[PDB]
Amino acid sequence: DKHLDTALVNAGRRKKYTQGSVNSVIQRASSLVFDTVEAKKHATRNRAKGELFYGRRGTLTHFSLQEAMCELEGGAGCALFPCGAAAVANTILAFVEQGDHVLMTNTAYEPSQDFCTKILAKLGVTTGWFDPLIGADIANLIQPNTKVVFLESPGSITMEVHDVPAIVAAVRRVAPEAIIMIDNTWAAGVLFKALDFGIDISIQAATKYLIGHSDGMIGTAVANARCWEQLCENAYLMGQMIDADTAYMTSRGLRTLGVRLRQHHESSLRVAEWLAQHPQVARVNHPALPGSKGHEFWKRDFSGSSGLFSFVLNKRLTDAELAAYLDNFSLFSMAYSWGGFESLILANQPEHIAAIRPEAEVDFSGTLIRLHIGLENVDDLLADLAAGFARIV
Amino acid sequence: DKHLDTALVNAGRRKKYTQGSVNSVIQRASSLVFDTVEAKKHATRNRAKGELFYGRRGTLTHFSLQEAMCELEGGAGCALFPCGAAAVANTILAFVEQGDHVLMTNTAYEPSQDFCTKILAKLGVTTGWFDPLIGADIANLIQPNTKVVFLESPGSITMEVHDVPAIVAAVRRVAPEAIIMIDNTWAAGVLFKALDFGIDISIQAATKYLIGHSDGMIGTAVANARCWEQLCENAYLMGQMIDADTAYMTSRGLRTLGVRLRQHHESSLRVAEWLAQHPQVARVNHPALPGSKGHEFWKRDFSGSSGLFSFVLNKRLTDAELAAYLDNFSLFSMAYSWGGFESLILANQPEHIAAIRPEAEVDFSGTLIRLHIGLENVDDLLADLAAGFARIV
Amino acid sequence: DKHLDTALVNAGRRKKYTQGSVNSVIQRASSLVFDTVEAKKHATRNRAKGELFYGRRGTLTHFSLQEAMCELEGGAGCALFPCGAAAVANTILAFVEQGDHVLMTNTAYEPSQDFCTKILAKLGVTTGWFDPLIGADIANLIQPNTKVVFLESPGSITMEVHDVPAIVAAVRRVAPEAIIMIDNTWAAGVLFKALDFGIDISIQAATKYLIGHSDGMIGTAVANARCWEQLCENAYLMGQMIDADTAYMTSRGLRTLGVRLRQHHESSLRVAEWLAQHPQVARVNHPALPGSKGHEFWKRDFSGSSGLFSFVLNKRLTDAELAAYLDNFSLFSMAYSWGGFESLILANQPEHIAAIRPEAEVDFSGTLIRLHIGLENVDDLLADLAAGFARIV
Amino acid sequence: DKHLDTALVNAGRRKKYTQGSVNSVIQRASSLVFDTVEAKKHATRNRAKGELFYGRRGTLTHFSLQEAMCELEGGAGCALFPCGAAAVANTILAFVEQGDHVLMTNTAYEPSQDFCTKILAKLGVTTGWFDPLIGADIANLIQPNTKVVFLESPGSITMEVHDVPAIVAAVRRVAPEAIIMIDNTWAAGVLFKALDFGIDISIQAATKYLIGHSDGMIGTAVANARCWEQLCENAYLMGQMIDADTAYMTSRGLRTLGVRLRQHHESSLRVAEWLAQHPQVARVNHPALPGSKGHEFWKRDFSGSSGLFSFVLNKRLTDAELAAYLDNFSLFSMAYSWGGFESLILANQPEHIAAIRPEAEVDFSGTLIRLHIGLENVDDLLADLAAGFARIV
Ligand SMILES: *Cc1c(COP(=O)(O)O)cnc(C)c1O
Ligand SMILES: *Cc1c(COP(=O)(O)O)cnc(C)c1O
Ligand SMILES: *Cc1c(COP(=O)(O)O)cnc(C)c1O
Ligand SMILES: *Cc1c(COP(=O)(O)O)cnc(C)c1O
Repeated sequence: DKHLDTALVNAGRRKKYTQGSVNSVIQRASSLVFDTVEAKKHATRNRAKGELFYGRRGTLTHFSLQEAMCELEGGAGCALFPCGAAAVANTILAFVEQGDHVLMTNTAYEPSQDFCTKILAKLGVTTGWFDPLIGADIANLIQPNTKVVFLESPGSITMEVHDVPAIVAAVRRVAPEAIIMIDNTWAAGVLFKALDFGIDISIQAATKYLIGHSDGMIGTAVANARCWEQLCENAYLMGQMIDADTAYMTSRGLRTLGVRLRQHHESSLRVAEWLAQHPQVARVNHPALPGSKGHEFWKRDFSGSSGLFSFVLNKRLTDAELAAYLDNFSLFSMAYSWGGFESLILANQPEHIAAIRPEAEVDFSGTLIRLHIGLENVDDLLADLAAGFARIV
Repeated sequence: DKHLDTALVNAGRRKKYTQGSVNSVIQRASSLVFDTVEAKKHATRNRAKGELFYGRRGTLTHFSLQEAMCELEGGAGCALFPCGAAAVANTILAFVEQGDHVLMTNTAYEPSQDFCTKILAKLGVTTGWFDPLIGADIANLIQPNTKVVFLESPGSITMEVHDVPAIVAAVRRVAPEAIIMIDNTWAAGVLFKALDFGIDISIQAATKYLIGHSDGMIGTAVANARCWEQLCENAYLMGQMIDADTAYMTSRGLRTLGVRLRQHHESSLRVAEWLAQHPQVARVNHPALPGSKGHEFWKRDFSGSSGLFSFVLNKRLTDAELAAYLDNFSLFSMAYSWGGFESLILANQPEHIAAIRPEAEVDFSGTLIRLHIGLENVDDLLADLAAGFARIV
Repeated sequence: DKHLDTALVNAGRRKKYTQGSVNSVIQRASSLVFDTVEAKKHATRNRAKGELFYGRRGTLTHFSLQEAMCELEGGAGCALFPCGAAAVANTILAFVEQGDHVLMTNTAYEPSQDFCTKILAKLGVTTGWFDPLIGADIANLIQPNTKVVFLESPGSITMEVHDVPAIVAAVRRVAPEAIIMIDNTWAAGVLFKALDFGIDISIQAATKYLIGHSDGMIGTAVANARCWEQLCENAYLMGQMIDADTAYMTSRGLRTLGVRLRQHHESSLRVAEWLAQHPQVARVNHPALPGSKGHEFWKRDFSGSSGLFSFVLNKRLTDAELAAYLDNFSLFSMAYSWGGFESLILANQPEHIAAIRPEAEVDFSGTLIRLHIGLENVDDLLADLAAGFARIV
Repeated sequence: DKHLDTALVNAGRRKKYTQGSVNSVIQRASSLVFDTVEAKKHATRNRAKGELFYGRRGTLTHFSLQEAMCELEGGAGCALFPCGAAAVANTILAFVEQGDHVLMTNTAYEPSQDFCTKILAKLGVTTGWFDPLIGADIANLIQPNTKVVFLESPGSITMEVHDVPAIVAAVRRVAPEAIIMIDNTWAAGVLFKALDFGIDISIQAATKYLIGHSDGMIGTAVANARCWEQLCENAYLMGQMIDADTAYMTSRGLRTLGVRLRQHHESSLRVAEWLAQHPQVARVNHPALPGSKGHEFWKRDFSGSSGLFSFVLNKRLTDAELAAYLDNFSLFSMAYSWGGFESLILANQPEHIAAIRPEAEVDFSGTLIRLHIGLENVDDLLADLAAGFARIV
């Protein structure tokens, strides 16, 4: 959108929430006071509709964020969660019952898989898997009991991009009433407009790019009108909420999301292009890089890139080589999470990736390195990476 | 304990968390940085044991609170949640599988009931009910599939106190492996030492007295050694956590919990004694008041009282009488939640209470008024209540 | 007042600030938005009168605290500062110019003295000193150019209590238009109602008991109608303000100030009475203890005590004894500040105190110990002190 | 510098402050605990050198920000203040005494001027004024008692850029030991490396671009080695500090300062170039625009631009036209401050500016419009300005 940046600056900022400041007020509250019985009745009737009722439903600060998220992702409502993993687990749980079946991409975030295999399984809900590029063939995996189809594009760690139009079309042909979900964290909800593709719910670890500074955790799930009420009421029955201050900080992160993502795109594509020419690199998994799995879909369906990608080295590094490589970076830091201002580096052994690719086998044998490209000078990052290569040459 | 106040002041405050200040540092984080591969391996091995690993597991701020809660309630570990309702729902969920049965007091908090009837039911887990005074007779309700027995003493709104020794003994005679849980919010975890009575897990809406100021929401669940790992790992698979700042504010609330509770006890018992003599009052439900349901158990099993209690008026007030009464209080405010510094008032119609007392019928027909007695001058509160009575005489 | 606890719970909490919650909202702002030119003009006219104008003047959060402090201390306005030392320095500075003279108690807080001797002096403002028990004889020290009379009752460290009625009556006889100020931190502004005694400005380190938890730092100055505009505008010209969050935490602290102070009073008076009987104690300096300097004025003029006081040992400790004593306490900690939930201990040799008693000597030769008595169980604190005495006997 | 973005991401982030997280911990404290007498002595000796001593000196959070600011601005120390106006007032005050003279640019921020004329003057410190383009001719205004030369480049509102090399060389010829200060807020301390030009102290309203989101208020002053101790100790005697949380939020703001400033530069230069072509615009005052006063010094001496500038309309608006223009913008808002993510607009008549140009007249007669260009899509901002022009044509 030629207006995305204006939208990011303004989303959620209504006078009833800001009360004269630029940002929403921070309203910290469990108790919300009813001046009269009539006010209490009105609040009770509208307790899920943005009238102050009880802190577990939200205060003005949450309502402001919810409105911002619905504007930006084009949904009827936005559920809030203590983190991304809580958003995934509780959004799925909100729509499954015993005897149901979940069809999930085998490139899904590992905690999302483990929720399915270790929590859903014991509650009489089964989970099947599909390859991220299955396209229309996903119709062959839809079972009569399949209630949820769970997408994640690009995939975790390995970055494969779905053909969402093909998947959604097939799904709607066989099971039109299915709930289609996507973990849209990589796109920060704004580089891939999931609800415009017929997906029902767009889930985010707002922890990542929305917070944008590695110092807050929160999950969001923006649902279309069809699914909102079931998502909202079942998530609430599980007590799912976020504190008002983190909600404020997520709204605040939105304001710089455009300038941040443009830099992450520029810098990470430059690094990926360099890696793709490098003699010590076997493969580069960057959706914006020509040749990456699902790249043509990224070009067609996304409006940009973020800064997280991965590449495969020429060999499965030993523990000793991993230390010489990873321990001595000057700018990249080893840590989980991503989407912040700093660059991060992590290693995944191929066998370990195989272990979180259910009913599939990986097609590489070198150590996989996942990079988050932050806001540092890109030439300094390249020098850091080159020093890393020299330590394992 | 003659040392409870010293314990409250000091619990959780170790140098590794406070780093020279009186209170723990606030460490806001998703990304936790591993300086070396060996540090990452050590953190991974100990990722549930208080080594910094990932923000979803906690930072130093969470670890400090967890240690404080385990010291005060005598547990092996403490799981953290976005609110009390999340603690209840996810602690139960952590121990049930399809085909299991939950036995819950029919005086349980309404959201706890609704979690059971609207979430568990659809996942192949059934829920039966028991009267809060069932004592040893609870053995007759234990089914072969009963995995969880859920206590709440005193009960929500109506304040009936369990005979926990009798309940636990019966349960251990019939189903020793059962998971016995209690919602110990009213006692703030410290006026009733649940794990000392053979209960497995003590759950709190820390939102209430631990936060103590009506401006933060958080749930806790402190488990014995038998149950800790299952609670911890399954809650984590559901993404359950609290933000670091609210964890800091819960630790901070602990420091004044003793002085606060002593005032709430004194003031509320005085109000209850006055109400018990009042011609417009049919019943007073205060566990510390002679004559209240389960009072003798409160005297035997609790080390004090908090400030929440209820009473029954002589009549079922109409909507109009409810407004004349509730709208014109000067000091009491109408709001949900409790456990703060201010006094609160809410009305519950008898028919409404009947509706949240499954497989039971209430034994009163007047409107029930629930009072939270805060830190105001008690004589001013009495004058406010007297003015209320005059408006409906 | 028989309503002070009700006032503490309710002060500053108007709907325009709370907007539905129990506590005021936290409005973080520099920019405050004017919808129209007319709105901008109105805000400009009322920029010192609680209309949103610019964050340096305050937001809703500051206005709420300002109203609370004016209600509790009975003033026309309350200026806010980054800490207590800033409140003292800038409140004095607001009322002086080259050629003026300040008359200050020689028991004033050491940073207050240093502000006078190291900042004011080179700006052409002289400072004279008086003994805290001077009473009516202060009239003899008033010079033609005396502009400010600065009180601190009880005094720092040595705890001498002024005869404020005698001092004020004498000042008003000679210099009726003098600006009489007090550092009222020990009373937390509520145990001694300074403005009711004819003092013009009551200054506090809200850092201490108002915050109550040893984390936030903030200064306040509550002025009568005669002095408010000059205080407000001149402090504003020095850019003095506090952040919105600390202002929120100060308002929040007020709510438990009554229950906290009653415990600090009860426990510190007990400790003082015990020390007074102890053979290793030469003197106890506690305003509430009979025999302490100015005790009779404390009993007449205050409505209670806080928890800070000092005592003099029966000997001068050697450096080895100071370490053996101080290094090995179990519950008392060595730190500056006070007014929190935990107990603190510091030591000073007589000549250290003499060096901060301008134009005076000290009347003791033993080591002085300053104690802050927190919220721990008092018998535990007594055992800690007894163990310390045994280490130096 | 080709490393400025890497420096912004990493400045101040040492392990002793971050303790495992990406950002520094937030250590809220007044009291800082000494485990032993020897530890207390060590902290005392190093109380201005980054050892924990007392919260008025700072905690780990402040130390981290101080180190970041010294690295980025190339100074020996950084003093912290509650807002920019406090930093200006207290940094000047730290270096003057009765009989001294201050020489200030007549384009200085109005509160800075008012501090000089309304506070300093009655303390025996005189202030003289100079035109911002005076250059080497400032030598003729240096008096025997001139102690401080105060620069502000670009100037407030009218944006004139000094020739700092010429000014500094002239001052050093006549008064080599003068204290040369600059309010470097517009450059955010990084677009103009003041200390590299021989300026002694670089002051900022960190409120503006460092915070970057219009919420926090904070002042900073970075001094060279010659001036640091006097600045530090005299600001400390006035109690000047910032709260730990705002210090954290300032460090956090640094991380996105590069990506934000590049957008503000690009967008504001585009708007300025467009306004310069517009028939309703008489003049554009933007340091980066050719023809603007001192533009050539901006191009030589700065490494970029921020987003604040002004322009002069082709006529003097009537009051009716001012309302029609200002009241009806869709994206630009009327508010004070700047440096955030959103665009702002204010107006001043020529005589308003003349009244804050001491000893000078203004050289324009049209209404002056000050714009802050935020992060919105620039074509949307242009359309908003075009619609405004149509309302007054
Ligand atoms: C990081 C991650 C999550 C987890 O969110 P948390 O806030 O860390 O619980 C979920 N989905 C994806 C794609 C992620 O990368
Ligand atoms: C208030 C309440 C809860 C709910 O906790 P929230 O933090 O409000 O979700 C749970 N149990 C009891 C007994 C309660 O009163
Ligand atoms: C604490 C103290 C101060 C200074 O307050 P800070 O907030 O630490 O700057 C002022 N007066 C008294 C009496 C104090 O004890
Ligand atoms: C904003 C402003 C200041 C004052 O800063 P505050 O934080 O608002 O007190 C100082 N100098 C300049 C140039 C300013 O624009």
